[PDB]
Parts: sequence; C-alpha cells; structure tokens
Amino acid sequence: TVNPITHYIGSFIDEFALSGITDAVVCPGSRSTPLAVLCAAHPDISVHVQIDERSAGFFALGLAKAKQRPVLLICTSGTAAANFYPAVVEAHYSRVPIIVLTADRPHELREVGAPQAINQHFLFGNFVKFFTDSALPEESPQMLRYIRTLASRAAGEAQKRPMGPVHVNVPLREPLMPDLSDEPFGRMRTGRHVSVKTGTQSVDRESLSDVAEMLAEAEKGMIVCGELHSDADKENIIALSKALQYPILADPLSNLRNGVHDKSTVIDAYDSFLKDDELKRKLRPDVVIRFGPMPVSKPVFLWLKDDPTIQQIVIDEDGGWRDPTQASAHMIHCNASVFAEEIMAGLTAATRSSEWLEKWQFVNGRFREHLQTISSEDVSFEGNLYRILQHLVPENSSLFVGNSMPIRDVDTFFEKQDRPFRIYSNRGANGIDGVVSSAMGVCEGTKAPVTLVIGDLSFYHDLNGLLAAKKLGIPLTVILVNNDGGGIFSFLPQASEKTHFEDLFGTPTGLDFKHAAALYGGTYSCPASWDEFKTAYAPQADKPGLHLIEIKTDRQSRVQLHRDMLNEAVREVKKQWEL
Amino acid sequence: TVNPITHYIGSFIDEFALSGITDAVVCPGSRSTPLAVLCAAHPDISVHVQIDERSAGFFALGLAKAKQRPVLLICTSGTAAANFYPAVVEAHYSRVPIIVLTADRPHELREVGAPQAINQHFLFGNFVKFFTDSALPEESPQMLRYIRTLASRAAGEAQKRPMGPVHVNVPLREPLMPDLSDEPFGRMRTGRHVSVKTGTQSVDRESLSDVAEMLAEAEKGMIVCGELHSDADKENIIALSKALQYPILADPLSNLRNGVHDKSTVIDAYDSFLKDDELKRKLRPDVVIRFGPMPVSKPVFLWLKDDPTIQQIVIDEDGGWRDPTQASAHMIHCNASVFAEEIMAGLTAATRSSEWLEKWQFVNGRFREHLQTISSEDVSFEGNLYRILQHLVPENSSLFVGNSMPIRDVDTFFEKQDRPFRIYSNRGANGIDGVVSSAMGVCEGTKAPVTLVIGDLSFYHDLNGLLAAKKLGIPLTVILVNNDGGGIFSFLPQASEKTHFEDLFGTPTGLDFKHAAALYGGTYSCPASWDEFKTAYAPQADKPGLHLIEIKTDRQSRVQLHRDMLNEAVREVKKQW
Amino acid sequence: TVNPITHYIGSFIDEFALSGITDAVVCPGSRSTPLAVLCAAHPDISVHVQIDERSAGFFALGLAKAKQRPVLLICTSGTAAANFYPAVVEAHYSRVPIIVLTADRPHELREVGAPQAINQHFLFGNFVKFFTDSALPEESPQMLRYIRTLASRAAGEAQKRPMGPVHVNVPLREPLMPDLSDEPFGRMRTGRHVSVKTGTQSVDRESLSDVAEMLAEAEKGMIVCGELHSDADKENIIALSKALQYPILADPLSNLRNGVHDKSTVIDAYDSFLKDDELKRKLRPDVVIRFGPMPVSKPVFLWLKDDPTIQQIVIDEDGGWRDPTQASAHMIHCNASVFAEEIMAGLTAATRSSEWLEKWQFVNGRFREHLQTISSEDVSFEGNLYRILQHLVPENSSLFVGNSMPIRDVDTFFEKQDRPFRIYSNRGANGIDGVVSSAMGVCEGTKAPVTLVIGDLSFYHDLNGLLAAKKLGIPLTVILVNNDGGGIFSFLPQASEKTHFEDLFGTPTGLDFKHAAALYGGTYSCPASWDEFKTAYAPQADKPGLHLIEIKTDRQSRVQLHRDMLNEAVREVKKQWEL
Ligand SMILES: Cc1ncc(C[n+]2csc(CCOP(=O)(O)OP(=O)(O)O)c2C)c(N)n1
Ligand SMILES: Cc1ncc(C[n+]2csc(CCOP(=O)(O)OP(=O)(O)O)c2C)c(N)n1
Ligand SMILES: Cc1ncc(C[n+]2csc(CCOP(=O)(O)OP(=O)(O)O)c2C)c(N)n1
Ligand SMILES: [Mn+2]
Ligand SMILES: [Mn+2]
Ligand SMILES: [Mn+2]
Ligand code: NA
Ligand code: NA
Ligand code: NA
Repeated sequence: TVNPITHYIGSFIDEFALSGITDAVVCPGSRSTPLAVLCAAHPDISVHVQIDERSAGFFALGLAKAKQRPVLLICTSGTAAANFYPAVVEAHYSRVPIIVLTADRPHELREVGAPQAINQHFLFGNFVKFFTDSALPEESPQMLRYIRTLASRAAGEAQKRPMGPVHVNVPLREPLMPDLSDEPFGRMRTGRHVSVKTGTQSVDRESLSDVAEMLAEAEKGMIVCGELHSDADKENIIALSKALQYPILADPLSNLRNGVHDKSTVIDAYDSFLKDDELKRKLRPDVVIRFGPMPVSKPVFLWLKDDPTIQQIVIDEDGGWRDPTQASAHMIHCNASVFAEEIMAGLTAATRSSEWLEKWQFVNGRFREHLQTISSEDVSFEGNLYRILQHLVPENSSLFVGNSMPIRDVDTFFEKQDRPFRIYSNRGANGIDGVVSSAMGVCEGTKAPVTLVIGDLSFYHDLNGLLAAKKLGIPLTVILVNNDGGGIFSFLPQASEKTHFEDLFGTPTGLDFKHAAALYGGTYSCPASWDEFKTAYAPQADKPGLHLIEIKTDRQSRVQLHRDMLNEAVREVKKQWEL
Repeated sequence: TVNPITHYIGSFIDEFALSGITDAVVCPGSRSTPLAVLCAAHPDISVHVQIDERSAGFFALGLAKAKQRPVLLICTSGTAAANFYPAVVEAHYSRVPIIVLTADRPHELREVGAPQAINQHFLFGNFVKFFTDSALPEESPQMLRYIRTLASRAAGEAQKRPMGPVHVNVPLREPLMPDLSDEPFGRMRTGRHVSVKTGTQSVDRESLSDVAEMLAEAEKGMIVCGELHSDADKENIIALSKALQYPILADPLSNLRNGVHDKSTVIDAYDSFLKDDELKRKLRPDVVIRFGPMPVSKPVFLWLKDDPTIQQIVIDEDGGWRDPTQASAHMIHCNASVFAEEIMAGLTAATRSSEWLEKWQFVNGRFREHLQTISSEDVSFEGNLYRILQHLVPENSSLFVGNSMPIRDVDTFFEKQDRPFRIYSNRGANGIDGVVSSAMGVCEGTKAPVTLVIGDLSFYHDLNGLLAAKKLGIPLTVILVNNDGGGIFSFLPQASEKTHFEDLFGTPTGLDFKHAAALYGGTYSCPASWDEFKTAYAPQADKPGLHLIEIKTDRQSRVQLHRDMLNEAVREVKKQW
Repeated sequence: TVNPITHYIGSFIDEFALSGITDAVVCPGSRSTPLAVLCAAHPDISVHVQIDERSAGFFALGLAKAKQRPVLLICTSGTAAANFYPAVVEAHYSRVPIIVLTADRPHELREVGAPQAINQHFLFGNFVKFFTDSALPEESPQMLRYIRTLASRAAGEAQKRPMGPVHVNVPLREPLMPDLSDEPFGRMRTGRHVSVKTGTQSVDRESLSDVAEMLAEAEKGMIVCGELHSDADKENIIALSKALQYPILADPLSNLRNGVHDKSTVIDAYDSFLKDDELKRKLRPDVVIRFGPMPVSKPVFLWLKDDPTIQQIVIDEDGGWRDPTQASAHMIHCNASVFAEEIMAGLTAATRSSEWLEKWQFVNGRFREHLQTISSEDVSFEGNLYRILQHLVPENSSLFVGNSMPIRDVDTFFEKQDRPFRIYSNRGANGIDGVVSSAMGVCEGTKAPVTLVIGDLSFYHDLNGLLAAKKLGIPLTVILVNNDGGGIFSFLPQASEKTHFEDLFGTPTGLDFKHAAALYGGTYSCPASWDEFKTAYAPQADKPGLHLIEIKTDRQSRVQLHRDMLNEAVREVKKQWEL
C-alpha cells in the first residue's frame, strides 16, 4: 500500500522549496517524522536541528530577520509547539516572516487524552496572520494540488506586508515514514505550482497634498527614524532630509549612524540632550516625519506625547498603527521611498537654509565633544563599554544588541561613524528571552561575523541557545555585560525602596559564566581594561568558535555616574550656546 | 493624591491570601511592580523569584501538583507571559490548579506599538477555563468589592473540577509603586469576601444498575489505574478489587506499587508480558474498569483499541473524555470512592472465586522471578538503573520521573513494594520541557526529599531550572540518565533507516554535564558500579544541596538487550504454565 | 459634576463624522443611549433606526455596498449584537466596510449574570479585521486623544484593503445620558484628529515580465470578470481585452453587460454554452486572466478546476486568495487598472489578430439568436421573467438580485445592452438572509430607484426588512418570484428521491404574500402576462412607495423546460458552426 504521506508531504515540502525556502529549523519528534525527513532529503532545503524548541523559535527568527525572507520552523506534537510562542510573538511585532509547521495526530486521536497530544488549532491566536489545519494526507491529483497550493499560500502569507509568522498544523496518520525511493517530491508543473506576486503600497501625489504643503511651509521639522531594512529607503530618507534640511533623529536600528553615506543630517545624541527642557524648547519642531517603528528613545516618545501640538506624520507601508502617543496627525500607508520621492519632486528648486539644521548639529557636536573630555577608562562603569565598542565593531559584521540597558546604552553612546556594520535587536516586544538564539540565527543568515552584547539575566535566559555554537558550528563573539542582576531597574524611582528592591527587581544570580563557556566549548576572557579587551575582541565567521568576553560592571553605582556624565555634557552645550 | 493601585491591587492580593494562597512565583519586571511588591509585603504569601519565566511556570506547576491547590504565577507584560504557555498547557491536561497574573499596560498604551506591549487577551486560549481583563484600578468601595470578588473567583475556578490554570490580565497605569504605609490590604469583611465551596460529583444507585450488574456477573475483569492523588480513592479502588477479585494493573503514577496498603491484587509487570499474543488471550477480560487518565503503557492502549469487544467502563469525576481507543462503553462522571462503594454495597455475600485473579498473580510472579535471575550489574544498560533504584528511594520522599524512556523504564521495572514514596511525572502532555523545574516545585511543595530521574535531552532542555537550587536553596538529587541523544527513538522501526536517523532523531548534544553542575553549584558523581551509585545517592531536604549523579548508557545497543531480557522472562512464564 | 460620557463618546462620534461617516444604522436600547443620542444630535450623521438587528445589519451592508465607504452600525448589549453576525460575515466576504459599535456593561457588571449582558469580547471572531474593547469613559485630555484616535483607526481599518467590518465594543457606566448642552463634540484641533491615507498596491514592470510575456504570446486567452466596482477598472479591463483580443466572460456583477462602455468583447452566454463538451473543446484557452471574485457560473469553475493545464492569472488588489479550483498559476496582488496598464505598455504596436475572439462572438451570437426564436410568453416559466425584465430595468437604477436561482437566471438570460444600470447581489456568502434589507440599503445609498428580484423563501426570510419602507420612507419595487419553495433544488440529481425531497428541499410555505404587502403598506400586483407586468412595473425613488409584484411560477416543470430551451440553442450553435 502506498502511504499517502510520501507524495502529500513530499509535495508540500517540495513546494516550499519552489517558493524560495532554503532553510528549515527542525526539532525532534516521532509525529513530525515526515516533515523532518523530507526537509532533510530535499536538496534545496538546509536543515538546522535544535533540541530546545524555544531556542529553535528564536533561531528561525534571527535567520529570517537576516535575510528578510521566510524560513520553515518545524516541531512535533505537544508542548513543543507551545515553546514557539515567544518567538512567534516577537516575529509578529518585528514583522519577521516565519513558517511554523506543527505535526499533529489525526482526528481519531485528538481531544481524547492521547499521549503527547494537545489542542493545536489556532495555537498562536492572531499573532499569526494565517492559520490552517491541513487535510489528512491523500494521494489524488486534486489533493496534491491542494497541498502545493497550501504551501505556496503559506509562504505567500508570511511575506505579505505586515510580514509575519504563519502556522500550518499538520495532522498525520500512522505509518509515518515517507518512502524516499518513490519520488516523494514529484511535480506536475515545470516550476512553482502558484507564483505569488506581492506588491508595493503607494499613495499618490494628490492625496499627499496636505502633507506636502505642511512640509513646504515648515522650516522647523525633524525626521525620526526607527528600524530600517531597505537600502533604497535609507538613501531616500537621507535625500529627503537634505532637500528639507531637517535633522534625522536616527535610532541605532535605523543603521544611519554607521556607514559611508552622508551623515551631516544625522543626529545621534538626541536621547541624551532631549532630556533637558530648555534644549527641547530650543529645538521644538513644528512638524515631524516618522519612519519605521518607534525609536528606542523614551525621551522622543515623551516629547511627542506631552506636546501634541507638534504635528506628526507617520509613514508605515504595511498599514499598521504604531504610535503610542495617540497624538499623530497623519498616518500614511506608503512605501518610504515612494513617499520621499513624491515629496522631493513637489518641493521647489531653491536650496533651503540650513540654519535650523545647524542648531541641531551644534547641540549634537558640542554634546559629543564634551563627553570626549570625560574619562572612559573605568571598565566597571557600564557606559564606557559602548563608548569603546563603537570603534571596534569590525566592518561588515553584525552587532546584535540585547534588550534592557544594552540597546539604551548603544543609543546613548554610539556616535555616527564611517565604517559599515549592521545593528540588530529584538524590538518587536523587547524580550530578554531567546536573544542568544536570535544572534546565532542572524549569524547563520548573514554568513559574516556577529558580535552579541547582552546582559547577564538575558544571557542566562537563553543559555540553551549556545548549543548551536558547536552543534551547528556557528561562530559567535559574546560580550557579556555582567552587573549581576537587572541593572535597568536602578533607574526606577522605586529603587530607593530598598526593603524589596533587590529581591524583586535586582534579582542577582551569582552565576559564574565561565562554566557556561566551558559547557558549550567556548573560550573565555575577563578583561580588566580596554587594552586587554581590544586584544581579546576579534569576531570572525570563517570557522566555528564561541568566544565569551565578560565585563563585570557595578549596577549599584552606575545610575549616578551615568546621570552626572550626561548632565555635565548638557550643561556644557547650554554654556556654548550662550557664547 | 492616592494611587488607586495601592488598595485595588492590595485588595486583589490580600483576597488571594484569604482564599488560601500561600505561594507566589514571581518573575521580574517593571509593569508587574505592584503585583510583586504586594505579594512580597503580604505576610501570608511566600514569594519565589524566578528569572526564566518558562522555568517559573513549571516551578509553579510542581508546587501546585504537590499540594493540589493553586499557587500564584506572576509576570510582567510582553513575551514573559508567552513563556508560561508550555506550563499552562501541562497544567491544563494534568489538571493542576494555577492562577496566572500577567501585568499589562492600560488601554491608551495597547495595540499601538508601545515598548514591551503585546496582545494579552485570551493569551492562553482554552487551556485556561477562566480569563478576564481586569478593570483599570479604581479605589471606590464598589470596585474594591469587584476586585476582591475577582480574586476569589479566579481562585475558585482554578480549583473547580477539571482543576487547572486560570488567567487574569492586569492592566496597570503609571504611578506603579503601591504605598505600603497606607494599609494596602485593608478590608471591610472579617474574613474572605466570598468563600467558594466546590463539591464532589455523584451518580446514584439506579443509574449504576447496568454497570453494577455486569461487574457482578463477570468473572473476568481487570481494573486499570493510572495517576491518582486521593488517599480515599486509592483505598477504595483496592477494597473494590478485593470484593470482585479483579487484578489491578497499576501504573507507576497510581502509586499503588509502593505503600503500606494491601497489594495482593496489584499487578506491575503487565506492560511487559501483555506484549505476547498468547498471554493476552489467556488473560483476556470481559470487562475493564478504568480510574485516572490513560496509564503509561502503550500495550494496554493497543489492547483495548484492537479488541473493541472488551467492555470498558471509564470513571472520571471531572467529566472529561480521556479515552483514545474510541471504544470504551461507559463513561461515568462520578467520584472514584463513591463509585467503588456503590458497586460494593450492591454485591452479594457470595464470596467470590479467585481463580481469575490467580492467573494474573501467577503470570506476574513468574515474570518477576525469572527477571530477578538476570544480572543487573552492567551500569551501561539503562534498564538496570531502575531495577536498582526502586529499592533505594527514601521512604516518604518523592521520585520525579522524566518523560521519554524514564517513565517507561519505571513502568517496566518497578515492582510492588511496601516502602512508601510518591512518584510524579508530567503526563498531561509528556513534554521534555521544564522537567527539572517541576521537580524543584515538587520539593518546595512537599518540603521533603526529591529525586529527579531524567534523560540528557530533557536535562539540557531545562538546565535553567537548576537556578532554583542556589537562588531558592531548594535541595535536589538528579539522576541524569545520559545516553547522549534521544534513546527512545531507537525502539522505532524507522531507526533502521540510517542516512537521517541520527541527525533527526538521535540528536546527540555531546554536552559534558559536569560543567552544568559547576555552573549551578552542584556536587557531581559518575559511578561506574551500583556500589558507588549507592555511596553517592543520598537525597535529603534539611539543607540546600544539588547533587548531579550521571549514569552513562548505550542507546545503540539498549533496545536489543532490553527486548531479550523481557522476551526471555515471558518465554519462562509460558513454560512454568 | 461632569459625566465622562459626554465628551468621551462625543469625541468618539464626532471623529467618525470627521472620518467621513455620514450614516449610522441604529437599533434601540438603554445601554446604547449615548451612542444613539450623540449620532442623532451630530449634524453630519443621518441616523436610520431599525428595530430588527439582523435587518439593521443587512441594511448597513447595502448602504455601505452602495457607497463603497463605511457606515456606523450600532446596538445595545446582549443578543442584539449577536443578530449582526450574518451581516458581518457577508460584509467580510464581500469586502464591504462597516463600523460596528456595541454597547456593553462596565467591568463590574460583566461575566456575573447581570441582566442582558453577554460576552461581547471578540464577538465576531476573525470576520472583523480590527476589534477592541474601548476604555471606560474618562475626561482626561490623553483619553480624549485616545478615543478620537480609536474612531479614526476603526474607520481606517474598515476602508483598508480587504475592506470589511470592524468592531468596537463600548463599555458604558450609568448615568448614560450625555449632556447635549455642553458641547459634546468639542475638538482640540481644527478638523481631523488623525487623517488616515490608505494607498493602492502595485507590482512593478519587472516582476510582471513572465505574465506579460505569456500574454503577448498566447493567442487563445480569456478574461473572466466577476464583481467589479471601480469605473477605472472596468475601462481598463475592457481596454485590455481589446489590446489582447481576448473575450471577457462577464459575470452579471461585473456590470459589463449593461452600460455605455464598448461591449464588443463582452461574452454573456458562456454559462449556458460552456456546459457543452464540444464547445468547450473548441473554445479552450491556454491562458486565463481573472479579475474580481469567482463568477457565479458553475461551468466556468468546473472547467478551470478539471483542466488544470489552463494557465490562470488571478488579479486581487486586496491580497486575498479567491480560487476554489486550487489550480491557479499566478496570484498577482495588484490594482487591476495598474496591472492592465502595465500589460498594455509592454505590448507591441502590431495588429492583434481577432480570429480567436470571433470564434467566441460567433458562438455567443448564434446562441442568443436561436434563443430569440423560442417564445417567452409563458409567465409560469421562471426563465422568462429575466428575458423580459432585462429590457425593462430603468436606466441609472439598481437591480438587486436575490440568491438562489435569480442570480443564476440573471447570469443565464441577461444579454449585453447599451442601457446603463447596476446589478447588486450578496455574493460574499450567498445567503438568502437579509436580501430585502440589503436592497433597502442600496436604495438609501444610491438615492435612486431599486428593483429587487427575490425568491419566496428568501423574501419570507427578511419580511421584517420591509419595515424600512414605511418607517424610513424608502421606495422599493419587489419582483417576487414565487414557486412556493426551494426551486433551485430541482436541479439536484437527488430531486428524484421523491420520498424526502419535498420535505427537506422543496419546503413550500403556502404563504399568501399579499398579506405581507398589506402588513407593510405596500401595493400589490399579480400579473398574468408580460403586458400586465410592463404596466405594473415602474420603479421610482421620488416618493415613499413599496411595490410588491408577484410572479407565480412552477418549479416542478422548470428544470426540463430550462434544459430543453438551452440545449436547443447549443445544438443550433454546432449546426451553424459546420456551415
Ligand atoms: C522574557 C522577558 N521577561 C521579563 C522581562 C522584563 N525585563 C525587562 S529588562 C529585565 C532585566 C534584564 O537584566 P539584564 O539582561 O542583566 O540586563 P540589565 O538590566 O542588567 O542591563 C527584565 C527582567 C522582559 N523584558 N522579557
Ligand atoms: C518539549 C518537547 N519536545 C520534543 C518532544 C518529543 N520527544 C519525546 S522523547 C524525546 C527525546 C528525549 O531524550 P531524553 O530526555 O535524553 O530521553 P531518552 O529518549 O534518551 O530516554 C523527544 C524529543 C517532547 N516530548 N517534548
Ligand atoms: C440563510 C440561508 N439558509 C439556507 C441557505 C441554502 N439555500 C440556498 S438556496 C435556498 C432556497 C431559497 O429559495 P427561494 O428564495 O424561494 O428561491 P428559489 O430556490 O425558489 O430559486 C436555500 C435554502 C442559504 N443560502 N442561506
Ligand atoms: Mn544585568
Ligand atoms: Mn537521552
Ligand atoms: Mn422559491
Ligand atoms: Na535538505
Ligand atoms: Na510575603
Ligand atoms: Na444627526
């Protein structure tokens, strides 16, 4: 008897391959037997095996995040699928295309207390934009058309704007092993069963009129740019700002701070200097153009929120609604490059004055220049790491930035610079979970060196993710910023309420992470100065190697030091202004 | 200028305490500040701080599994809550009561791209029997009544049969820090705002007629008994099987293989000998009574499923539907003790024939007796562990058993004995996830020694759960069964196909676990013999102390040796006959 | 002191008006007080009061279908909202924008057995693309920004492609009456709080290459056009068929059969003649281009489904996936006009051969000519009503076509003609529910005459929808095709199993509908010939006026007369073809 799984799943897997899927992250199980095996057999899909399904999730995340096209993510029936939940959520908010396949029992064994079986229908709720429970396998030509169409449709839904996770629950009946000598991947058509052509979203010159006029009329504007992934969008946003002569508050994930592009318009110190009331009044713009999601900067958020008379224009091609201020005045569902090209074409020919832009460049330059006069030697002040690391991230490598303080410190401390490198971070939901695995995935995805900057609780959180270093031979340099607990919470007003603060917020572990390096076969460094940090820090991607570089820092004293440093620089700016 | 959070959340947490909540498992975060601070400040609730929310969830699972009453599980907004999903699923199917509180942002900050904010409504779907999005804090008498009522209700729901997880999403608005010096816990009533009294379920004399008739008139019955947690139900199920003279196929989770109760009726080798067609025909029963969920034994499942003419009577007080054979003939939603007694009170004085019982005892005695003559010295054969460890587990302690082969090996090799101890396992959904933390929770829950028997892939899966040892000073003995990979898959007929087997199923980590022991401050042992295993093995609960005992075994040769051993004790049974 | 509801809900309703809402369909209730009163008081919103929520829902459906922009749909707490489900489902599949607002009890009165309170959270599941449970009313400036933003957002989501229903559940605390003397609609800005600019989707020249290339090369192509709304799209689809010389199988809902456009390419008898295997064999195309949802024609479906080697190109601007054949070869997520212009731009100037097209025009013309010769005098044969009615539908009016046989008969017997009028049908889910109220709403919507052709079970189903005639003074001409039961089931192979058929499928009512006309103050006709019909039939929209025109037909003999009549025409075609 032919087993219907051979050609049904064969066709399913083959069609994903035809769709451009080149990678599959697979977690072991018996029930998922045919999905796994057939991904392995298929010559166009590379299989990455991961034991911990939570890490597996964030690994696929990182992979897909790197290439901006989907990867398969496969597990067996039971709590295995439930473990994907954190990564699916992050993928949903970050708009990362993932195709989740979960094996399931057939109907006669569901909802009746069979071993390892759970309700997998709509498991991920609305975090996935497409869900289906595939038909029990069948061999008819009509059902093979159905299964290939399902695969294409799933891949198509993942890549369709609001890119995100999709979910196919795959019930499978016993005899699970596909017959690999019976052309399981056999096709009827020459190429793709169905090719899916998704498109760009545009808003025309005319409906854009209100916005063009307010931009034509406002000398005082600023562009706020969060996470960016498109080169074209970056070139065009930069061009747009020169045409308007508006400064760009550039979030680190925007990657406008680091590159050979023109940066005269780029402002990198705003998170610090905008905490001052007086500089805010001075730099208050009449109009704001936002690109991408909200920047990391809390002071930019508070600024737009607490001053709603500032007219915000929000550009989001995907047509979502990302504006926690409730104060934005225009929500524009337009490709960033189309939007910028249209505005530029509508402006008059006269080069605008750069006076307004100069105020910003003045405040920014004077801020950074004063910071330079303040010592960065002390490795135990957490801030200094970033003041040093910015200059050392090798050209064309990736920097994966942990949540909690590291993404805030990168924002605070990274100045604009001429060397290309990519900053990545899990900013859809800001989890400290699966960060190691995301960085691992990014590495698989880019095939270039990756540095991961990460706090100790986060590191601990995804210790399991280090398995990929050896098991998959994935090179990674981890900069572990270890202040033994949750350093971010020291910034809360409630940090003085000391009877509970340490138990419930500081939460130290006391862990010696050199044992984690050994566990996962990585090398270990614990530099006591930047000279020896520089000697230790050498990311690479030519061969396997896990390098843990641990920096011990003092969370109990960092807040006052941090604030004195910045306040002192802000104070200097105000003095220069008065000259 | 009062913060409404002070008394609103104060009243919320205080009421949980009034309901009998004594433990809160708490994961750090900003938005959950009042939840965590108030649990900490309240004199009746012990706080257990966990960093890894996935671990935290299984830690709470184990705590509530040990006590059969709800604990609080708390986290802040975002992917934190999503990390509770695996434990919530297991609690759902194991029927473990847990009250999940997830901090959220307020409305003006939801669904709008705010930092760390996710859609938390109905987060766990129907794995939870009760969900609500609680009101934004307000301090009026009416809303304080509402909030106290919600806590009790949440508590009551988790304990209402099918016990299980419940979820309250708690949106909170800045000023987050409650004012501790302003009587946050103040009430209007002397005790509980609302006391919830749930009850036992009963089916009456009449409705049990057809069933009590068939049992009376059937000589050839067996009782299948999986996981049980009731002392009364255990006694009565035994009483019952004496009155009828039916054998009891005791799943390890029934715990009927290890206690002071009478065990003449208890059968423990069935999973092994029922693999033979001939012994099955000899011992084919007319009627089967089931208590608890499905036993671990696949052969018992396949028996009832492939011989549908065997009449099954399934007893389930919770009214669930656990029977993947699709062939049971009576589903009875009645308390196990009430059912047993009603069946017994309707039996005549006609002292029952025990030949049928004796056929079972014969087969069990002969199986065990022959196996005993087989050498157990080789530490590298996985089965031997359980053959030795059975006699070593301290009295009044707990053995937590990992999924995959360990629960199966416990089934195969644990014989009935008089030494009392409890066996636990995550058999709701058989995950290899969070097993270490569940054992950790059981230890906290019982304040008695705990031994965890776990395979290597599962141990790696919840390495992070070991943090509880130093951070919470919970003692634990871990017997790490390391065969470097997924040993269970070797039993599959598809293990023969070699090109992919190892990659996709074997999946070795090659991890050296001594480094893990160092990481979490545990003492390490790697005994080459049962003598040094004995010296190393010393579970205790008086002080902190993590002990990792690694047994290296060979999965490549394990199956063939396992089958020989067993097929030989079966052959020997068929001859003694 | 002040009631929060006054400015909270006031700001909510005012912002909907600022969004473009001009109509609110409202159902009475106590808990929905502020919603209904404030809509009533607002100068830009017309309130339409419907008692039966199910009718209300379909009425809102027709109103929004007519104008292609959203309306408010409002009811109190409880089963009232559950009665919107059928309309919401139809709006979802038909892609009709509706903003559904449901009043609710406050938290302290929910899930605790309070009178009339049900769980309204996610009431409509995923039939709505946006749902929220709004905050309890508050008066703070931040919450008035939140609620105005919510109104904009709800409106924006209903109009955002795949247009459809959205749901806001509105919990309200008692004292419910807003203070109308305290400027409930007061703004913080001049004009819209946020303006939402949706755009259009385009695929660029380059990713259209393969499809353009195959279309330039395929002589034998066909365009299949289902429900259309855009005038630009019609013009461009027609232009494209001439550039390519492809016939357009024009579904009645394309409205390509009844307008001033060039119809030289329009094929109208395909549903009939494509039932024949030999004509199918002769007219088989290599490529198919689909616009709009699937047509009504079952024969076209089965054709495309059973010959998967016919290469289909489906254009769907909204990004959905409408193809029940599982056989399509390309899904293009692109504006139809844009797609059309791109293909035309890539075509050479060379004369396109018209022989292929002439085969189709020949078949169609011969079919229709032979049908001309078959008499239509018999008012008891249902087909005839449509052969007569097509020339009688007043120019610039609407024909709303009931589901079941009417839509099929319209497809069968409406030929192309130069007279303009619009045909509407609820083809989203094909329900026989709410058709009257839909019609009523199309009349409110177009401010022009509406004719409704509907079968008797359907007409019975929404008898309540006729209240809108008296109560709301809406004129409607109802052509009631009464065959006493489910006429359509006679085409089933199972109409022979007489032992259960009449009981389960025929389902006669015996109802004398003149009582219904009387109940609702309508005038009644029962024409015995087409002459009496031509005399009674006079759709208008200047005054109130409900006209019920009943046609009694015989479903027992219909099928054979129908099939004989069409097969006769088909056979004439083949004869003619041989000459
Ligand atoms: C999965 C998850 N759980 C909890 C949180 C709440 N949270 C935000 S920051 C933080 C502490 C992070 O500590 P660490 O990684 O050491 O960085 P640090 O604060 O020391 O810079 C926590 C627990 C979260 N963001 N994600
Ligand atoms: C969370 C989860 N992922 C995957 C599975 C599928 N599964 C069942 S047993 C097993 C292998 C476990 O290996 P180990 O703990 O070493 O036990 P062994 O098979 O060697 O006895 C797997 C992957 C599961 N049950 N749960
Ligand atoms: C709400 C609903 N219920 C049932 C159906 C199934 N259905 C399709 S046609 C039909 C019969 C309708 O009869 P009628 O309106 O008299 O038109 P006729 O069939 O006589 O052409 C039914 C019940 C449906 N489409 N919608
Ligand atoms: Mn830290
Ligand atoms: Mn193992
Ligand atoms: Mn009818
Ligand atoms: Na492969
Ligand atoms: Na406490
Ligand atoms: Na009005």
